[PDB]
Amino acid sequence: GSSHHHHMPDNTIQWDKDADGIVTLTMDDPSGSTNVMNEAYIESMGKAVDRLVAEKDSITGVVVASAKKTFFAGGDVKTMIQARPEDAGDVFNTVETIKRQLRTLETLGKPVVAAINGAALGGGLEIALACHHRIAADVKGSQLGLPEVTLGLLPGGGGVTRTVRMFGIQNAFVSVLAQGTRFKPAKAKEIGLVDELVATVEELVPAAKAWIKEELKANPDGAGVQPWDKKGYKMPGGTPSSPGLAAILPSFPSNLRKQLKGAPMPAPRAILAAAVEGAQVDFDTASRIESRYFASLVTGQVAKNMMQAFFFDLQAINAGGSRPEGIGKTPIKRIGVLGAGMMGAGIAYVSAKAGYEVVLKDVSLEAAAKGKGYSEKLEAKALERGRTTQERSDALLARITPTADAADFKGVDFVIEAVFENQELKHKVFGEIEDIVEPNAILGSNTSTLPITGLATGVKRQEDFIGIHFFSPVDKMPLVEIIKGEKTSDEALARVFDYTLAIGKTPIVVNDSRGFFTSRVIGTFVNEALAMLGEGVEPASIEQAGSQAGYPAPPLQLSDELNLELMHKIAVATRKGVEDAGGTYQPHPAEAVVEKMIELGRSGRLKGAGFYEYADGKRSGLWPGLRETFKSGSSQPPLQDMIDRMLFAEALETQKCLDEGVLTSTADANIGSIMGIGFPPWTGGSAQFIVGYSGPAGTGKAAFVARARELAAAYGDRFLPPESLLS
Amino acid sequence: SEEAFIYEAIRTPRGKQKNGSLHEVKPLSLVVGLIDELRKRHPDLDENLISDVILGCVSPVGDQGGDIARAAVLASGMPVTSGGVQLNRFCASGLEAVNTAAQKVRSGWDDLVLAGGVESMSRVPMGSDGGAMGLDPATNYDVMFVPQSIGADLIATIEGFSREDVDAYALRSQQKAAEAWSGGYFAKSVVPVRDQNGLLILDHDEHMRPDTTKEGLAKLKPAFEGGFDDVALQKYHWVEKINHVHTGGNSSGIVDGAALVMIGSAAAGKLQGLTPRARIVATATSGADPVIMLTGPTPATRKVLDRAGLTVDDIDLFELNEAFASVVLKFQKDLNIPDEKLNVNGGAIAMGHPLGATGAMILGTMVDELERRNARRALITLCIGGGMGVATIIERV
Amino acid sequence: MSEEAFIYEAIRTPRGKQKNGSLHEVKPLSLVVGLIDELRKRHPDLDENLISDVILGCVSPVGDQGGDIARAAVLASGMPVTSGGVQLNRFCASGLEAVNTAAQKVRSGWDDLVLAGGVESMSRVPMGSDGGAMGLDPATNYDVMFVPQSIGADLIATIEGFSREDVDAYALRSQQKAAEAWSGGYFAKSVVPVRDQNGLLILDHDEHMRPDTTKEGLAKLKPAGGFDDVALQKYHWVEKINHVHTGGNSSGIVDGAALVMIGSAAAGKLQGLTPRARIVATATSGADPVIMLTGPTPATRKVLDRAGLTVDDIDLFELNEAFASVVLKFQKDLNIPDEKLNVNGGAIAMGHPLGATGAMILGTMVDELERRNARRALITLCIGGGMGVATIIERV
Ligand SMILES: O=S(=O)(O)c1ccc(Cl)cc1
Ligand SMILES: O=S(=O)(O)c1ccc(Cl)cc1
Ligand SMILES: O=S(=O)(O)c1ccc(Cl)cc1
Repeated sequence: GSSHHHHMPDNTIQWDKDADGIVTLTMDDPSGSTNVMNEAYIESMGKAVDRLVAEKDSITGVVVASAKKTFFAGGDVKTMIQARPEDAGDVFNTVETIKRQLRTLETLGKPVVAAINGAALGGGLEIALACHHRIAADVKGSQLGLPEVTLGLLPGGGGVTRTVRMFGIQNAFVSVLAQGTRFKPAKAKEIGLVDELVATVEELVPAAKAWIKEELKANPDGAGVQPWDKKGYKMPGGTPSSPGLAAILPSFPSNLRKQLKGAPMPAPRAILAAAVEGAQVDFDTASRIESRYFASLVTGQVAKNMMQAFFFDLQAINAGGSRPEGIGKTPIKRIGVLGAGMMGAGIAYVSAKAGYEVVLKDVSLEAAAKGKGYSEKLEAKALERGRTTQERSDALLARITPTADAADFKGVDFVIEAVFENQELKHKVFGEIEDIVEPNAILGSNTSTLPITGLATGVKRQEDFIGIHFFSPVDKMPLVEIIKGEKTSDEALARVFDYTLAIGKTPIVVNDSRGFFTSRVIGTFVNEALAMLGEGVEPASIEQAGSQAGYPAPPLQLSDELNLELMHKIAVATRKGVEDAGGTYQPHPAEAVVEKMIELGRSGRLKGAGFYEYADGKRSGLWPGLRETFKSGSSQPPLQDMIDRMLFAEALETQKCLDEGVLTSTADANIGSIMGIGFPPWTGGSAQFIVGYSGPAGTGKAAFVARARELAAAYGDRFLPPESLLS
Repeated sequence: SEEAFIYEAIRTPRGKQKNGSLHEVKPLSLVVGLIDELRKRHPDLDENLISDVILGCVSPVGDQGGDIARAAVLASGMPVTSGGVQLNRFCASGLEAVNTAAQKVRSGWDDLVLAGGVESMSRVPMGSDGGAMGLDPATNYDVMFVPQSIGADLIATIEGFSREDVDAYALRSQQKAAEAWSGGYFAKSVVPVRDQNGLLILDHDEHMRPDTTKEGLAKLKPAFEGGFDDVALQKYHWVEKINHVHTGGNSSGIVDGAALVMIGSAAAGKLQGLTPRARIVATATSGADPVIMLTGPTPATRKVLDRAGLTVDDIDLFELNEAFASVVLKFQKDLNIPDEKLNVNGGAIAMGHPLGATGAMILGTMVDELERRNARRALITLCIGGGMGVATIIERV
Repeated sequence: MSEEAFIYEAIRTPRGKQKNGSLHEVKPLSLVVGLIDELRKRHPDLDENLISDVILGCVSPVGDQGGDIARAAVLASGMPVTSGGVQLNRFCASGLEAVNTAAQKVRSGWDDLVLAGGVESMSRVPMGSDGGAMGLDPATNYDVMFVPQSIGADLIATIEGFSREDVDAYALRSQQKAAEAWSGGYFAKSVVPVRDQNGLLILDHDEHMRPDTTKEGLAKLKPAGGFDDVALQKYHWVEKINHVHTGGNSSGIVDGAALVMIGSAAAGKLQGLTPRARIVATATSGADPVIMLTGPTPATRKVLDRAGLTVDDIDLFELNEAFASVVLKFQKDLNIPDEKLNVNGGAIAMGHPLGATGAMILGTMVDELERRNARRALITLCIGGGMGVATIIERV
């Protein structure tokens, strides 16, 4: 029946009633290191809540604490990813039972305090929000937020309903819910999520009980009563019927559609709807509405795509899934960066920010200084906005040493080369520093296409030569593509793997093939757009198809960044990479468009003119002559065809990389495509997109193949699916 | 079977929004004044024969709630059997009230019907009633809601209507409305509004700026400049940027006003000694995409022509509501309307667009202009919010 | 008058109660969209482009029910953008007026196929939310002698001489005949259960019903300043108004919606639709605004006069149970046999969702005529302000 239980598991909550009658519910799940919202917790909190109601006459207050390093964070992701549309009833009743426990604990008629010792994320913060007072220990690593939206879910444990009641529709959505922002305890108290702070975890429970004692003394009637359970409650910013909010309320779905650029992410749409519809009714009816939207998301395919990529795949990467087994940790004392371009300067920045000592070499002291100015202007932006101190920024810049003498690479044990994309140049740059650095030094290269095996012949210690591929802007791109040459040792992989985590980035390990995985797959994306441009499709529809597919940058705009002259060089390198290898090349339709733009002196933003027009550096509108050059408008295919063509090309090329052994795991394929070339997160990755494809044909891998054949009939045989995707 | 005839078609002057003359006047009082005028025109009219009173009202709240038509029946002392019903089809509520009144006459289940509309936008601004497609994110996100003003800028962007092109039409409406007033065209149909003492409150359309120059229209700023721009282009992906051409000088005016039309069968009119002034030939409803919104008239006007076996060359006068300048120019471009057959006495850009009453105002305006010109046919149509459209053809008798 | 208007489908949602109702969490737009999705489910191959208008009655068109709720229904349900959509408000008879206006549109020959019905989520948009002229203009309220619908019903019971037992006796009768109608499965295929976006059930029955109602329990209820004095100033020959009406013998405040598909013989044959009834005649009339509820008596006579029929020719009568005294007066004035009047219960037991009640009790008779295999039925409603609407249907 209607109860605090759902429908054998261990106990999660320790019970303790003191002399004064304050009950301490200490969460300590014995089946893991972190308190997690699972079947065991629900049954445990159910027993505890039943006991709080039974012994109400001898209970004056409640304190919710945790025995772990963290307060409470996460859920049974192994379970929610398996929820089917027919399971929507069970999913609804589960979150309804969870909120029925918190609502009883909330309307207990006595104060309940949350002693937040560590990370209170999502379901954990949803527990604390059910309390009447929240105290947090201001310790390192502690975070608070509702990041359910980043997994395709929504805060279905009262998170949406309560944050709206506390902050209003606009603030709760924009600041907390829509992006699942994690807050440090200082910022948490600042915006109102936490009420007061303490310096250490030991002071929490004594301060929690002291607040309960003082509250029952000063505020007797208002004790154990939330603001929305009092008469005369006024929601901040007003309700949807309030004339002030009702004027700007229609812009919330349109502003949200503008930020998502039309991408099919159903989570923020559901959060906004559940937030508004929840503010139109009472608290209980609002939470039940919140449950129905939560059951809508969990049964959806996108939630499975994101739970696969941003939970299981990302943890398999951080656990060392691609790091060789057995190899141990090796320190890094001095990083030597050859080259001070936007790549070399960013590499020096992200390394010095991690605390590493950097030597930034370039062919001139003037250029190496300009490279360090990148880190100075980056800290200036970080000091104007006030995200760092004046003293920590001085120590960061002091760790970077610009130079032009190859003798200053003495004592370097980690070399990262970022010179021009040329093999004989890289052979010389490495040849004159390999004897100056340490004998165990890592000789890393930042090349985008040129195979590592060829570049490694320029050094004698080839087992320490390895590809360390970054992405610009280096201070913001989170992926590092580590390429394994056929001479690179497994120890060299692990050292670069550990270095990548040390600078706060996510690594993937890739075997040495031309184009690697990121540059090769993003090329198929750009080439599909240029092919559509040559076919006569409107340029605005192409950029719309990219933004609506979920890409961060539209394809033609990115084609000006990547420089069209470089694209011509890659096409020539791929042609003679198989022409001089005994066969003939299949020229992509985009190659003709690349060369027509090159002929017209429009090679991209670097030239100052490309598919767009550039004035004062800033991009400003598509080139007006573009429509007449390629007869734009003569071909008007469906927008979903343009969207699917770009997504399928990358998905199929990703499948090729797995079939060729370029990638060793789909987790590297998904996270690599998402963090490396900006594949849409709702897809869950270019490999997850295959198994999670949902269209008019249906859902599954077989639906993907049928759709790939449909595209292959009308657009070209490059969309024909590989043998590995068939029965 | 039966035929529907228009015996009377009057309206109030259109008082402007800022410091307007009709702001102190309740919208109910505006409709009552038109009922009291219809009594003056026919004091021996048997009001028992009036079987329904249909009023359009787009924002039916506040002073305009509680079936404002029924309140007009009771406050004006009309027989309690005379019905009274409010409807809302956005910008066409005034004309949909007339069309519904005619369709009730043709069905043989209604004898003599009053129809029109009322909208005191200075007292009840549009959006006051709320709405799902605006204040509900689930359906707003799905229907791609975009205000009418941006769809108008998109029409001008697609069709290639410059800022000079729309302002050139705004001046045309201002000039032809001043000529119609100076020429005395509106004298018998615009019933001045008076207070409970008989003192004059308003006798002319205030929103008119007859001393308008093309140089002054260019000084105005594009007033309609959220993410609605990006929401619109997500549907119309082949358009790169929206050229915001519409200002307060080439868009419909925000005013107060009311209109009334008497419609009945030939037997009902002959029973009361009424002279029919026009006959409702046909009606039709049809629309287009809700994002661009204001392209609904073109299929509705084509449909009302195919239903009556007529073409553009059979129509002597076209009257499209001047909600936005680009809407009329787009309408003139599609059906190839002659320039001297289109909104001949000015329109909403000069005199105003009182949502609920505009449909019945321009309807009566064509009745008075067919008789003044001794012409035969006229077509009335309006664009609607949400992507709808209505059209009506009348014939002079 | 040429084209005959036929009823092809007529469905409705269950009526959820006001206090802790199951439909309180459902936006009224979703109630209509649910019925549109049901009509598609019953006719998957129907060319929705033939649908030219969607007419919805709504007495409180504000909040969730503003901005042309009918137009939102068309756009939210993905119906063709040419299908229009218009909201109308004639107080209680808005649901039936939307049907009559649809039928009259088909008769005029300028419309082929029209959806017509109503929606009213009184638990979310209560009566009076839209304001009103006869409340915000004391000059108008003073002149029209405004009296709420309840006091007029008490006045009718005072004049005609209906005792507190007399009205509670009919209340027990409606509760009984409604529970019997549900048990017999009369509503099995016409009440479409409301479901959420996940397919979970929200409501499958009229939850305002009190089937275990007893004579004693009704007599224990209590009846629900100035308005009494105002009414007697018009009806000066009455000394005191007997307040007989309680919550148990009056209509129920509920949430609900209804949809009726009306079209011509060509529209039905072209889409392969079986006509279930035929609109014979409609009429609008009314009476005094202070008594407010004696409107359906001249409306029923004018629709019978227009169809060439009399009281004896009608097999079933369906008058909205807005108040028990209104039905007893309507029965006494025309001598309607007690076995022909609201034979499947009414608003006292199942509820009165203002804008939708007209289309609900219309579809109730369309189903009951086929069950009994009878021919003619008459549907009428009293209206606030002193109006009336009636309709005659014949089984096909
Ligand atoms: O009790 S179960 O339904 O198995 C369940 C427990 C925890 C989560 Cl997070 C989801 C489902
Ligand atoms: O029906 S199950 O798949 O066990 C399930 C129930 C509840 C949740 Cl929150 C997730 C999954
Ligand atoms: O609070 S989050 O960390 O976003 C989270 C919520 C639910 C699950 Cl199942 C996993 C993680």
